[PDB]
Amino acid sequence: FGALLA
Amino acid sequence: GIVPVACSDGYGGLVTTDPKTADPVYGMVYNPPRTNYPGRFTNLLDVAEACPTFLCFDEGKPYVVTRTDEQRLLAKFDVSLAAKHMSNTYLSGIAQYYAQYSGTINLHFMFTGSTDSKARYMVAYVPPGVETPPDTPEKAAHCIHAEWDTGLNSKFTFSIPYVSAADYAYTASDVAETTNVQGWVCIYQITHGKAEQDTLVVSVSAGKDFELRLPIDPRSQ
Amino acid sequence: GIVPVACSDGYGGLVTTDPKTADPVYGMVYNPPRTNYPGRFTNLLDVAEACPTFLC
Amino acid sequence: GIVPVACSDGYGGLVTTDPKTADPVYGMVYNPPRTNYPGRFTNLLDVAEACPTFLCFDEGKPYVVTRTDEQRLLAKFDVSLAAKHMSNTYLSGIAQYYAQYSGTINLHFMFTGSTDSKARYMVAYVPPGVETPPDTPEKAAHCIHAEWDTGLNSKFTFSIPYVSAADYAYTASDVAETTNVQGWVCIYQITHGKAEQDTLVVSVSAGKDFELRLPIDPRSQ
Amino acid sequence: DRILTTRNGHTTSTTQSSVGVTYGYSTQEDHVSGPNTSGLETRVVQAERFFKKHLFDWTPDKAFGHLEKLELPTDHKGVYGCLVDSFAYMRNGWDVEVSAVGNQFNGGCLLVAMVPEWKEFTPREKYQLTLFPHQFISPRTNMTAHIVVPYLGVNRYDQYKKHKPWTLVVMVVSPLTTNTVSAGQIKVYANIAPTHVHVAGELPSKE
Amino acid sequence: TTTVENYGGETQVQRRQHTDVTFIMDRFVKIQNLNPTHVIDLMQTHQHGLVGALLRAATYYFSDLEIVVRHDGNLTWVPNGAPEAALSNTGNPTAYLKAPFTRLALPYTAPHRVLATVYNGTSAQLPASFNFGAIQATTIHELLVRMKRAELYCPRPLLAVEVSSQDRHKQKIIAPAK
Amino acid sequence: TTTVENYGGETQVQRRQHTDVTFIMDRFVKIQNLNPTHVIDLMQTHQHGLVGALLRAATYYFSDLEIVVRHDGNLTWVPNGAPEAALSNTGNPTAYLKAPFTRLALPYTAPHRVLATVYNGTSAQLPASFNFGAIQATTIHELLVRMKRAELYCPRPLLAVEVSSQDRHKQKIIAPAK
Repeated sequence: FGALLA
Repeated sequence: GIVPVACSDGYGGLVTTDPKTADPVYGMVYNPPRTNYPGRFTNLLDVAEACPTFLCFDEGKPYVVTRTDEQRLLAKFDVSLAAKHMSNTYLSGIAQYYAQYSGTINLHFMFTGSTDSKARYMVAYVPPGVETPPDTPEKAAHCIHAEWDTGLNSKFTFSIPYVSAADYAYTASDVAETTNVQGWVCIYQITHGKAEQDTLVVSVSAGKDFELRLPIDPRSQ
Repeated sequence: GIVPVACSDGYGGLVTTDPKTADPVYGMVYNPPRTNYPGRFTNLLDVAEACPTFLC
Repeated sequence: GIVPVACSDGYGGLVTTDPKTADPVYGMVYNPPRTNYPGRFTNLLDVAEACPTFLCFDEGKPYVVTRTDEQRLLAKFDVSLAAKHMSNTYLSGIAQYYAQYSGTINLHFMFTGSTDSKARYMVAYVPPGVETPPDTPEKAAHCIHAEWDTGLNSKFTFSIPYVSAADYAYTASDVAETTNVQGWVCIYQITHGKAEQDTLVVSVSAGKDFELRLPIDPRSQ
Repeated sequence: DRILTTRNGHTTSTTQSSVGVTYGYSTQEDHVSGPNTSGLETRVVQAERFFKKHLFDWTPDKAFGHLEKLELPTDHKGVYGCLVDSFAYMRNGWDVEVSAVGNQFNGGCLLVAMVPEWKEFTPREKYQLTLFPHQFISPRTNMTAHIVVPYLGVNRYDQYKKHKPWTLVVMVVSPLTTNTVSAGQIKVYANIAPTHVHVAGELPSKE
Repeated sequence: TTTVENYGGETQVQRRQHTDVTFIMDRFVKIQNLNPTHVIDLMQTHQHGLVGALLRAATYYFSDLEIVVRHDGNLTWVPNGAPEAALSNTGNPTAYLKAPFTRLALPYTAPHRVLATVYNGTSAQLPASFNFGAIQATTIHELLVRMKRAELYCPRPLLAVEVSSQDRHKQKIIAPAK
Repeated sequence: TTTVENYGGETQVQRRQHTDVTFIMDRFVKIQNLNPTHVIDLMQTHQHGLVGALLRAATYYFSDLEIVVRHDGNLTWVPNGAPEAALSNTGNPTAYLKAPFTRLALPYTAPHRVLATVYNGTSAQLPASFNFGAIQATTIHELLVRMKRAELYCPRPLLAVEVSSQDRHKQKIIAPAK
């Protein structure tokens, strides 16, 4: 859910 | 023969700002590459426009508050880069090295209250020409002003317009000046609901068309 | 070597009407526009020819 | 009239390194041809890279030896062009006239023992950051190192890598420097077989990327 | 929507109270390989992961200007820490996340910033800390600040035992306010992770 | 960024030439603490001077230099990292006395890619390698430094004089006589 | 030639401009032992001076010259092989006193294809023909020589100061004050 900063 | 010349009187002296370049004495020096070094700035105003700094209020506070919930003037300050309220800003730090300016100056307001606190503020630009600043929103309403709520967006921005007779204005303020030359900015609290201990943080940055000209070295050295 | 020159006697002095221009020291100054400012005169005689004045 | 000029203050003085050339006074001198004169060098580093010179050990010896056949540190020296062990090298002789350097430095090892003597050595680069140099091969093994045998090829070469924070390093060493800034080089004898009186001659030359910059005249004159 | 999940190595942080990620000065890293390392540098990904540290307890008594700092890197008892003792030179960026958990009824504001070459700031200079990569934390808006900065400094590689380029700074902009419904105090924690970790001069064993 | 258009105004054209970093730093400034043997360190400029303060308003910088020196005897310059003893020999760039003073162009010679105005650690004080070399002469009366091709990185606080008047800092501005 | 590639390293790019023979020798150096009548001999440079030592680090050399002379009265130069008595006549290149000193360009005038810094035999001392001529004036206060278009052949030893400290030769390196 939402944004990812992998 | 050789070339005849006339050594002209009044020329040749060293001028701390002349465009001449000296003669090199140590050549062929290659310096480590600086390509892609982070954080470079090429113009002071690029920084001044992107990084608002805090205004200075009552007791060195970058914010204003209020206990009563009636209409009241929260703060009033001179529209001068030499104003006390601006003394700790980056904009004023930069401006002190220039004799003149012109353009927009941006004020940023940030509400730090809890979710259960709401407030309605008003900011107005009072041009020069009046003896004393308006003490109430009613009187100030006739001036260029903006009013706003504190909801999901706790931040608000207002532009102080450049409005003077001349195309430029001085950055410094002369001792002769009784009433500020560029007018005042007034921040009122129309009213609030349970926001007695909550504050409004104010900061300032340069506007898109803000401009400084004529560099000077004024500080006492 | 370098360029040989002869500093000539009698030249170089300041003359209140010489055509020389001094060296600039403060650059890049842009001045407010003056285009279309009313009442400009470029020659004294233009004025003298269009505005008679009273004899005494 | 004639050309007006401004004799500028601060210019014109003689500078021992200026690029100006004087005015000739005796012309048309033809000199005997020098085409094809043997042994010309155009760059000091070409020579420094092709002619290793001897390091200076214990008693002005360009070599190290050992009586015991156990693991032992044969020699340890500062990775500095001002190191005592380098004091008699051509590289240091050249380096003294430059403020900074960077690049590879090559160490050459030559075994002078008889055919009946065999030995196994190890050389390691100990970067700055440790209080004292490793006294045993075991400890030094974790550093950049090389180990080798003495057989038909009695010569071995090892490159001391340039590893520092800055892109350049000083050639001189300041009195403030307690522990060497560029680390140490350690030469160990892993073990040997009947090589008690046999020696290992060590020399140094410049690496392919060794570089010196910023000439100086430091010697007391 | 407003829910951010950051992942560094085998560690993740899912923040629901996020404003976004602020990248300081640049989004790219100056070539990790330069002439000062003679191509002997390597990357140690096993060290690029989160580690925690408590900064301070934000209370109503702390007024404007109260400043807390954490110079990076700090003592690390993990893989990263091992690197610091095994190599002479290192370089790395920082993925920083700071959280001040209270409740929507607390008021007040905190300034979270990453400062290059820390120096003790004077009361007056504090009004300009926004000149540095920062983000604000205000209970009504967010409980988590998130900043990402690259490596920098006069030298391409550093010796962290002698110099610490980046310094995390948290300052009270507006004091914490409390209701009968709010929290009494807010504990500020930091979730930090080194980035693009490179080592260079391998040292000997201390035994 | 907000503009006056929000309430019917019109944003004008701006000429930021004078706030250009390279331009503003490009001028001569004094260095007050002098000695017969002096190491050129830009941090020796006055902290409130036009250039001194702007320089300190940045973390990292780079620039070549141009200097003016009024001295007695001959002037000798030595690059960054050179032994102090070298200043005594003519092999190094030496300028022979020519009134009223000597003006030279010096290149950046530090071993670092850039220098800093503040350094958090040990080499308080800044590392010794943060210099543009040293100059020496029998006597050095005055020294003017000029930053050529300046580059500034990572801005830091810059302060105006603090105000006590509680409203505006007033001071005598130039005006005609009579 | 070995490189750091042997153990995983990477050889970098090098700029050898400063170790170029022509460039390095191209600068003014002093000559200390002076007389009203002086024969220009490059071996009169200091043995440890930047140029003096580098010159001695070569067996054979060639170069034109440029000199600076601070003198009283007029300066007269005479070519290699000229009778000493000739220095008294104006027919030879003579420079009339002009403060603060005289700077001239002189050509190599030796009868040999090249000169030497060491000579094993008789013409210890070097042959008398190893000179760039002679100069004369009422009084010669200072003399600076400069090797133009220098060429060096057959390198010889070049030594650094010897070390006693048994580890490193340490000396005061320039650094900021305060």
